Amino acid sequence: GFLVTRHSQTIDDPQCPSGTKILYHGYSLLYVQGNERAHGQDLGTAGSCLRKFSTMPFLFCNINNVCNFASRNDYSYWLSTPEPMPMSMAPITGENIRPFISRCAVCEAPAMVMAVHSQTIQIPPCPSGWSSLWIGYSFVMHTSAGAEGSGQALASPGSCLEEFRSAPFIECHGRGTCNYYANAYSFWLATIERSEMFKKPTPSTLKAGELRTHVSRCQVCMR
Amino acid sequence: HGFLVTRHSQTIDDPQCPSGTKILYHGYSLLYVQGNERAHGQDLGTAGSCLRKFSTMPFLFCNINNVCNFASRNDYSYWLSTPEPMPMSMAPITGENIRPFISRCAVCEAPAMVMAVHSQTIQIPPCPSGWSSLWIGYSFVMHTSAGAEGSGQALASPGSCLEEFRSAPFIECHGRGTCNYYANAYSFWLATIERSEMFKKPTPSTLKAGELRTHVSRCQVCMRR
Amino acid sequence: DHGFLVTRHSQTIDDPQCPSGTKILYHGYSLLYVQGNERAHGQDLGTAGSCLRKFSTMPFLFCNINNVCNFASRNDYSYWLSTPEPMPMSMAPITGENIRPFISRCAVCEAPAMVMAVHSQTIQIPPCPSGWSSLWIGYSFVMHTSAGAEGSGQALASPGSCLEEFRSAPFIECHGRGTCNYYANAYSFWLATIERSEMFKKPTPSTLKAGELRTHVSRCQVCMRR
Amino acid sequence: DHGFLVTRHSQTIDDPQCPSGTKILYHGYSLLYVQGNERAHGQDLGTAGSCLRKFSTMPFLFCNINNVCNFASRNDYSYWLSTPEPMPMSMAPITGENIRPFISRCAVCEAPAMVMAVHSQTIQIPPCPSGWSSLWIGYSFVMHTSAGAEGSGQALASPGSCLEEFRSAPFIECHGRGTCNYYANAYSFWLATIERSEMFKKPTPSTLKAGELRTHVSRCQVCMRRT
Amino acid sequence: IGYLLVKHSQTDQEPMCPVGMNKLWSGYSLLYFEGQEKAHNQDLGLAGSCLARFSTMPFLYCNPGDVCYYASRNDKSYWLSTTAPLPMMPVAEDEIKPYISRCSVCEAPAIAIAVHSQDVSIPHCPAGWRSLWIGYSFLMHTAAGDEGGGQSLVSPGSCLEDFRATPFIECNGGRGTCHYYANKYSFWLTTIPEQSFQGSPSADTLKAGLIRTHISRCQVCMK
Amino acid sequence: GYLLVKHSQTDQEPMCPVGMNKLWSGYSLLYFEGQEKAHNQDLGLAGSCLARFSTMPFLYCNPGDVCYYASRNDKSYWLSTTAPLPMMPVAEDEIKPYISRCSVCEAPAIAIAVHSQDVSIPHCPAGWRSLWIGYSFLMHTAAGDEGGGQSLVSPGSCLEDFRATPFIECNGGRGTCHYYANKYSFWLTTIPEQSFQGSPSADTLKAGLIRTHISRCQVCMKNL
Ligand SMILES: [Cl-]
Ligand SMILES: [Cl-]
Ligand SMILES: [Cl-]
Ligand SMILES: [Cl-]
Ligand SMILES: [Cl-]
Ligand SMILES: [Cl-]
Ligand SMILES: [Cl-]
Ligand SMILES: [Cl-]
Ligand SMILES: [Cl-]
Ligand SMILES: [Cl-]
Ligand SMILES: [Cl-]
Repeated sequence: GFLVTRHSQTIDDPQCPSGTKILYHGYSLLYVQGNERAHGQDLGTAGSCLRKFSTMPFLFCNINNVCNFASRNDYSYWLSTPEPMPMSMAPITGENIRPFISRCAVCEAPAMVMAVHSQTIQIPPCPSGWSSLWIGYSFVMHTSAGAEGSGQALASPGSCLEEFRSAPFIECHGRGTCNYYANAYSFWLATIERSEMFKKPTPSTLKAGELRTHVSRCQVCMR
Repeated sequence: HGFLVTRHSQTIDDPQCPSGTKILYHGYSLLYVQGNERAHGQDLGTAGSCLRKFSTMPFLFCNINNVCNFASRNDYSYWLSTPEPMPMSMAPITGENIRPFISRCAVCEAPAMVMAVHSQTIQIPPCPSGWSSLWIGYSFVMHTSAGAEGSGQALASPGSCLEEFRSAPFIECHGRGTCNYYANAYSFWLATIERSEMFKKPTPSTLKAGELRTHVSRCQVCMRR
Repeated sequence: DHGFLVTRHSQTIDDPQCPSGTKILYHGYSLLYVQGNERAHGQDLGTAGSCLRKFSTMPFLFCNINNVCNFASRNDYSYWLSTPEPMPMSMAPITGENIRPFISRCAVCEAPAMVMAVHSQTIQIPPCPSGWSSLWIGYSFVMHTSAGAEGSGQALASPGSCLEEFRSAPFIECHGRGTCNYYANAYSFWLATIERSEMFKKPTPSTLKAGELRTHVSRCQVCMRR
Repeated sequence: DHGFLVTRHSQTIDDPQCPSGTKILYHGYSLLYVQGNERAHGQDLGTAGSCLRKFSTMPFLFCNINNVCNFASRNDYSYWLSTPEPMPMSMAPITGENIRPFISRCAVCEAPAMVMAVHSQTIQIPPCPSGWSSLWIGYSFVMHTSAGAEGSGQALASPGSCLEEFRSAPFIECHGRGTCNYYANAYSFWLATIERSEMFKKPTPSTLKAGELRTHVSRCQVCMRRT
Repeated sequence: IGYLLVKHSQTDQEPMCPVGMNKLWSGYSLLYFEGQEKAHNQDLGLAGSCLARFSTMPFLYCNPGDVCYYASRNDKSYWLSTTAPLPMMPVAEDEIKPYISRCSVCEAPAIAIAVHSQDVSIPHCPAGWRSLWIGYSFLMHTAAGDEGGGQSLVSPGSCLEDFRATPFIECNGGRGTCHYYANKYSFWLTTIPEQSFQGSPSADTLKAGLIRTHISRCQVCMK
Repeated sequence: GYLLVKHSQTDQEPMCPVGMNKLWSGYSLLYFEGQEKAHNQDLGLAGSCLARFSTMPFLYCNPGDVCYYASRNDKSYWLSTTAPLPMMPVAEDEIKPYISRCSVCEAPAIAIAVHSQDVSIPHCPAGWRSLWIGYSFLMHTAAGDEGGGQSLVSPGSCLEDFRATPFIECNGGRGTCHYYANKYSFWLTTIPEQSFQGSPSADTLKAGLIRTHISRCQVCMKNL
């Protein structure tokens, strides 16, 4: 009973790739931050797909048997949509958060699923005897508040985001506010030419329109 | 039904896929990356610890203002290393001199599930009933280099089993194109635990050249029949 | 004169003049903080340690127990107070002699008595304590975080908590590689303006664009006895 | 005499002599920084707080909200400036009274005037400012990191940034269990020698082996104002 | 067959494998190691969390100078805790035994997953899956400093049978003692009263006895 | 002109010593927490005496010419009072009796803190006069690994009243303050030995048997 988790990066429920039956839908969870420590859910795994959304989907308990819910300064992070940031750059609150949160689908697969990386602008071909589920971009890691964050296993479908976003995730707080922040970095595999592997990498600052020219491509395959 | 196993040679040569498995692709052994002073690790037992192309900077970072920087800050990459010694001058290694330092890996398609068992002794652990051996090694658990940042291995993953014990099993590479070994680069191994000394207070031990493997736990990677 | 010292930062390429009542020792460049082995250590801007005679993108080296000292040989940082110089129109890192117009200049001055900074916590100027004369006015600069959220800060009694000119990005990030640049995570923290009546009330969230930045920034004054 | 203090660190087992013009208050042991619940907190070497009258591998305790205080019951550290005493040939933890010969001694001296440090950023000794008399010379000491890359540093204006004798490993790591040892991750950071010519260019990456160490370490001098 | 099911009893007695499943080994429930003030975690659902031989210090470290230290510095280990009452002083040598939770690795016919409700009610296994145990949604943990880690929500490790405010113990390797310290926090998923979306989470504090109703429930299911 | 800084550890402001003119009173600021990076003020220096209290007394800016106030998840830490530990986080006005008050005075001479590392109170060095007697306050941690410490020469390492929880956490956005279970206070110990301790013996102390293990201190001023 193999599983494949797919993220739409939009407000709509993503359809299961050709060959896989649907189990349940939910909201795309990237990572949580509790007591200033980041803990993540791998996007390729079903743990990145919570059935219910909350800016604070967790509480903490101590040795004195005292639990606190949304009482301190903790974070939750979800994959974001193409929904534009309000022009005032103000914290998004209440039910205005729904259009910002990505949706996901946990699908039952007849066989094992994997992701391949090219380290090139060209799409990496699937291994011999493996059929393609989807293509995308190489999503390695991310850091937001206190430069804390998590990443993805490069063999997992979670390292393969179907749609490239310069801001792929939104920061939500237990105070009930969500917003993009300047320190929210996203890390993607670089395009490396085979002839330049063991040469000094040439520094490149990429403007809008050139962003994906140095971003590696990926394909999620199933046997 | 599509199981995968990743082997690391710990040398400049490609490792051969263990008995029963078929080769998919070769590459370079990636341990962990460090971007914005934070470390993210690829488990050595998974295929993600094996990238087809090496770079001292194999990643870029993007911001909310739709700007992406490649090798434009101070970021790191960490790769499994070879028996190749550190130079005379102890200066940073750059250019095609890095090639003989980087380990090679192989991603192999397995017919059955792969796992690692640990003896916690100097003895090699036997494979469980119904399972067949692939390779033997030493119990590799975790590592820290710069800023005490790093990552670790799942103990039931083939990544926790390095075939050859190395005091320095990894090399530190920078976006400047320089790779070097550093004093703070630690490698954590499962120690040998005796049945008697389980709940007893552990005896402090300090081992030198030729005595290093005396307290290192042994492992075997097994695949079910 | 009992040996009291005050450091002024011009936040430009010109040397700052020693405030009235003090005499000049030496000039240099405004060092905010260094970062080695991914840990930040800073120098208080009011102290002479924030005023180094010589600039380098790597002004330090490290040594291990095996008697080996490495200089500009890992991935380390140095941070300097920055000039009004606009960021290049490519956001690409600044190298070589092109960095000089970006680095602030400082002056270490000898004061006859103790130097201190008062904070108003309003848009108004805080008055000097009775018997203390004013040296300069500015804005309340508390702390900063750049790479890996690591950074340092200023003591609110120290003159270094009082930058004469408010900057959104008061500091530039320099690397051992010989590259300096501004980055999106380089935050600068300033004391907020609060009203006496608002003190214990739940704070109202505010977002400030260009033209509204100094609206909620507290003011400060650096004073000297006798 | 308004109450000015100068702290001198011998970096030996001997009590350092107060520089010319100052009177001795008390002696002690050179404390660099403590590390409690994984956070490092440092005492500036130029201040009297870096000079503790009594030594311990665990000179502090901690307390929780339940009014329960633990002493030396967890995994916490203390860090002390060290002597030129050689590390044992076995390289094993040093315990008990065997620690004494490794711990540097300090002296807190009451000064008539304010004390500062000047840094040249060259191999040459920076002269004292106009109207300031020289107390001692040394090497520019900026910061340090040991366990979990946590540590602290010095203020470059403070005399604590001016260590008299250069050491590749200037401090030792002590644990609350009662053991002290030098470790491979213990780094010391010093100001580098910069030239006015290559002030705004690419810094040349250099690795220095034994004997070449002090060739790039900046020099300093602790000065005190004239009365 | 071929899958590894891991059971954590949360007691000083070893848990039994379900019918048809042959036991490989029983051990001690390992949460995470802490070396150089860095926490590396074992997923409670993976067989790595079940270490056969217990020690306060079960690891050692080496540097590039060909030197290995064992129990020579201030490193830590963390193990899943039993129901045993909280000791007044740090427990020593033989008295540690009733505090350490036991585990079992069982050989399984199919991959076992954990599903979460984020509700008061027990989530049901999807079509074609049978339930193994009912528990509580265990997300993450922090103990000494900022260090800790967490559990994958798809992994059966995120589903502990018994809810406990402090489900793990700190074992100080060198001293050979273990103890519950006040800075131990356990993070659990919450109950959301809505269908799928929660707007602004209301702050609350929960004393002993009123806790379990606000903790999310889970089931571990096998294909 | 040296500045003396007192912390009352009560909701009332402390009096300046006879002859020393009070510059201002305020609230005893321990440290800010921006971006989960703690920036501390030394309790012996006037910067710890913030004239106006707020749960969020700071804002932050980025190189995009944008500034945020109480918009993210930042913190502030303030020295605490004897006031009963609240069962639930206090809010708006009920915060008042929890925050310690301070005073900055104008001293003729420099004040220093001397530590005994012993049960007995240290006597001031020759030519120095006593100002107050306290306990040796070293360092603190609260949220994550974050916190900071006091300088042992500085009068701020000498708190007149010992408390295992000498500080409170004020959540800036929510405008609430509360004590949490991970708040540690670090104090120098009593060493029975003359000047050197070899192998420390681990100890756990319940309420009542604590204070006899805390190092004692005196804040002294030079005579002129
Ligand atoms: Cl919260
Ligand atoms: Cl880089
Ligand atoms: Cl090194
Ligand atoms: Cl460098
Ligand atoms: Cl940036
Ligand atoms: Cl301890
Ligand atoms: Cl070591
Ligand atoms: Cl240890
Ligand atoms: Cl505790
Ligand atoms: Cl805030
Ligand atoms: Cl709590």
